[PDB]
Amino acid sequence: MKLPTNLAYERSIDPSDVCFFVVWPDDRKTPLTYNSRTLHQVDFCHVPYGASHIECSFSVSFSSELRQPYKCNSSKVKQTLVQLVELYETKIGWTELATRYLMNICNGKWLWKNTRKAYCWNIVLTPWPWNGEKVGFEDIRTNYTSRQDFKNNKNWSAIVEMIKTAFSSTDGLAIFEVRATLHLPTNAMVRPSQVFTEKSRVFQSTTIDGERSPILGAFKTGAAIATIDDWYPEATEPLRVGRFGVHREDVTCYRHPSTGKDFFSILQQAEHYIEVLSANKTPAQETINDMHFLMANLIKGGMFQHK
Amino acid sequence: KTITFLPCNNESLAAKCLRVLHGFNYQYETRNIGVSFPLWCDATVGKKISFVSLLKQHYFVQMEQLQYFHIYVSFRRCQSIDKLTAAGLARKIRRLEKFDPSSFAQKEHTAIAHYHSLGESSKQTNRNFRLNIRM
Amino acid sequence: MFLQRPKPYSDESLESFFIRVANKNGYGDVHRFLEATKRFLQDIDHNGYQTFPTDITRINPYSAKNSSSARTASFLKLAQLTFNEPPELLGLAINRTNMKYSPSTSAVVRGAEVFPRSLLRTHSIPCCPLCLRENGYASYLWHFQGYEYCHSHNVPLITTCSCGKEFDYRVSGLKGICCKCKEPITLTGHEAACTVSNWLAGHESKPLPNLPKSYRWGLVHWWMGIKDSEFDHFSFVQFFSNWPRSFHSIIEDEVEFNLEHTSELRLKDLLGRLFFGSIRLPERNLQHNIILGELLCYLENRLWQDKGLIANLKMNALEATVMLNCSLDQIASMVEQRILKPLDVTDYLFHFGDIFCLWLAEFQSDEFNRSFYV
Amino acid sequence: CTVSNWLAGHESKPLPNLPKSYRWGLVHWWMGIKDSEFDHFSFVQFFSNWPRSFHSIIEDEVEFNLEHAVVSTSELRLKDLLGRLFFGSIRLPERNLQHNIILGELLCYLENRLWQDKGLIANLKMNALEATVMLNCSLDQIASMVEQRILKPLDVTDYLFHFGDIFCLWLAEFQSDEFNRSFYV
Ligand SMILES: [Zn+2]
Ligand SMILES: [Zn+2]
Repeated sequence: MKLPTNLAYERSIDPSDVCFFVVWPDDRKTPLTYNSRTLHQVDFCHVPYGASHIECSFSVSFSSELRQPYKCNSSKVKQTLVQLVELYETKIGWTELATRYLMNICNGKWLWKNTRKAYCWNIVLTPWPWNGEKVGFEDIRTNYTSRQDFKNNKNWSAIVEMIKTAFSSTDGLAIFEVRATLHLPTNAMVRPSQVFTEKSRVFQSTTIDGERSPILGAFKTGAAIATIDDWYPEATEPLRVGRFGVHREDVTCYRHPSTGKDFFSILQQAEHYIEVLSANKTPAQETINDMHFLMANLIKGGMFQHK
Repeated sequence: KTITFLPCNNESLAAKCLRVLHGFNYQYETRNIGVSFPLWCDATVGKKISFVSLLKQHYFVQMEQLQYFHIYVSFRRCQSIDKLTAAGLARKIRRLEKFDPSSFAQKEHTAIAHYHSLGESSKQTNRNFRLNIRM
Repeated sequence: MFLQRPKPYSDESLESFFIRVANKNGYGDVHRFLEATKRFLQDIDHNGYQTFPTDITRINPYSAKNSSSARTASFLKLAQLTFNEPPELLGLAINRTNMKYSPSTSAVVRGAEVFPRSLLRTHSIPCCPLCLRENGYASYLWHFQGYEYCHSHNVPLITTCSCGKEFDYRVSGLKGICCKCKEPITLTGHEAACTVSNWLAGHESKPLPNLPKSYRWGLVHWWMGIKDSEFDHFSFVQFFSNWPRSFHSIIEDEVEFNLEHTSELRLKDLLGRLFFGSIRLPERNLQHNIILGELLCYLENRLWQDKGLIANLKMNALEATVMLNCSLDQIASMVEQRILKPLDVTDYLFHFGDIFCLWLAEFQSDEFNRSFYV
Repeated sequence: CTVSNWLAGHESKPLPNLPKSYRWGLVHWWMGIKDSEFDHFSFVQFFSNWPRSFHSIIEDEVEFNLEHAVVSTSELRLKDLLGRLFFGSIRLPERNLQHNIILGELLCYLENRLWQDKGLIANLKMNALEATVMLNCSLDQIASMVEQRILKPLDVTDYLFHFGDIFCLWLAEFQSDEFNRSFYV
């Protein structure tokens, strides 16, 4: 199935910047600051002395805009890519992909390295089409390690079933409000994300109340909600969801196109997966892991053209 | 004399020679010597360390046996730089606590005009520090 | 974290070692200990903590894609820090190795015993529930084909219980309590596999020779290529039972099929299956690679017999490096100085009466040498 | 007479039980220790303290070249701290550590202290050259493991690797039935 010269989706998951606050005793908040050195300037960000802990704050929407293509000139390519989402949700369901995205929120995977050397950290979720009594995860390092520990929370059903209904409905919304509480040691190393300079360390910052403050990248944050990809051959580490899925530590592509399991080689078998899903025999684990990865690239968005 | 380093980490190699000079001023407890870095480039120290006012002492004999040795300005220690690094800004609060720490803050724009560092340690304890040396 | 070594054994599998720790020291199952272990490596800033498995199936260092170097690096820390007296864990792992077999079979290694990669079990590990109650730990022989019977009780190994369900110690603990029935498993006499698995264990059992653990396991790959089928324990005993005249009995019949099917005859055309499938299985120790030395002793007394038939069998430069245990650069070096006599590497200008005299002159060693089969 | 009994292939205490080849291997090694011709009475007294006279040597050799390091402690190389001991015991005549007891003991006093002292020994720089000497491989197998990155990183003579990276690669990817960790333990 040849790819058009105009194809594009939008992302269904939309994060925001991360704001760093400092909670003194007497329970008041002040945005965290950092330094700047010249003699090539390197910025250093560490907790002040009298602080008690640290808040973080952002917001994610499961917009569910992966239901139909954003722009697609060929109507045969459009009618196929609509039928996979209606067949994935009927034969497999959004329960496996809703749980893996939501664990990355509900533990601190979006807190990249600031988790390291902490005493305890907690997450509190404020879901929007919701009744009340905000969902709170307490003491994640000891209480929550395995997935089961999340499912023993009193409302883990009721929040996966938002993200499913947000992906199932043609206008589904599901806004979340995440807030963390890191109990560091005294004068702790905190690592924010940092700008790109043509070539020593300049942080990405914003302005919160007339003062500079380090902000985790909006793009930096969605790259940790999307660490789901562990469907590659001989998989050990889960990867960030992408086409021909890279690993930036050891600068190599797993799912290289010579493996046959990058995204574009699975899109060309999109008609092939419609006959497998429309039988009655439940398909193999090898051929639904190809479908979990195929849906995670429509949730990611992008442009899928050729020629 | 004027010592020539002929291989080279001169910065870290010149710094061991002062550790002998650190220890030799406790066996005899003098301070009658001077320190002079002639080739103080704006990048390195240079392969010339010189003592002005050694050559027969225990460290420099085995250094000289191998094929590599030959054996105004103000070179002063500047430990005001040591408090600019932000592990010392919180030591300095616990000093001055003896009150609101939250009304103290950072500097957020500092510009350090050509310091220079040579890393060393203690020998009573197991504790490291820096010999900050400028003109 | 701070733990206790159990009773250490010289035949415990690695998967049994992370159950005898995880039961004793207050964890719920094997999954809980692995999850706790991965976090520990994060705190002491090990590089490959992110590759450490939470599955006990992929705990062995061949299951890693790129992180096999960081899996034993993860294993080289736990034996020094998290215990009182250091346990033996690197002596239980199944590491990869580069020891290629004949013709191209790769190998894995567990300490000082090298196994064929093609003889690894991967579907469901058979076990003996009598060792799972009296010894209570898993013998490392259970991870391999060729080992069908338990050599310590003369009883077969179980793979499917009475309710139609299987059994494995990596998912059903070390007690022996299955899934569907949660009962004691109902058991399932021969001799032909019983004496092989006593020889496959590492004891002295006749008529199978006194080979080391690396070389007792190099023959079971070699015999399955002879019969070209599944492994018959009856004929593998009776093949060695009349050494050397049972081993020669194929040899004198190998030539008679290939003499009829005389100077353009080649060593690959006349003695190609016996020689090329027996060089490294696993290595070239002629004290303990008995297949080559007996065939060489057959062919030393056949060098210039039949008007020098075997002396007139042709070899290349590629397949001469397989014999002489060298590279192609030393072959082209002996053409310039002309020690070996006749560039095209696949040229047929070299004969077997010319190569074997060079190996007795310029290419011996301490193990690939004539000094054993004299 | 202790030596001539031992170099005959026969037993004399405390000198070990070895094959005929591996008793000649000690002789060319011990001449490089004195940096002279062979000394026979100091051969006898050296192995009355085996291995703790060889443990007496490696303590002298790492503690000297750290003092006489010309580069910083992160820019140190394996050939610059232990280029004499490690490169003088590899093949005597082979890598069989069951009989080459020199390297087989040397590995024990290298593996144990790896991550002591901030991982000093485990972070020594190495080439693609001397990576092939330790693994008993060729340069092509190094060049194959930089493409697919089993081995974390081409210039062969530029120091790209670390010693604890090459040491742990041998224990999981490059052992043999003779050159492995499970004879000297
Ligand atoms: Zn049993
Ligand atoms: Zn059962």
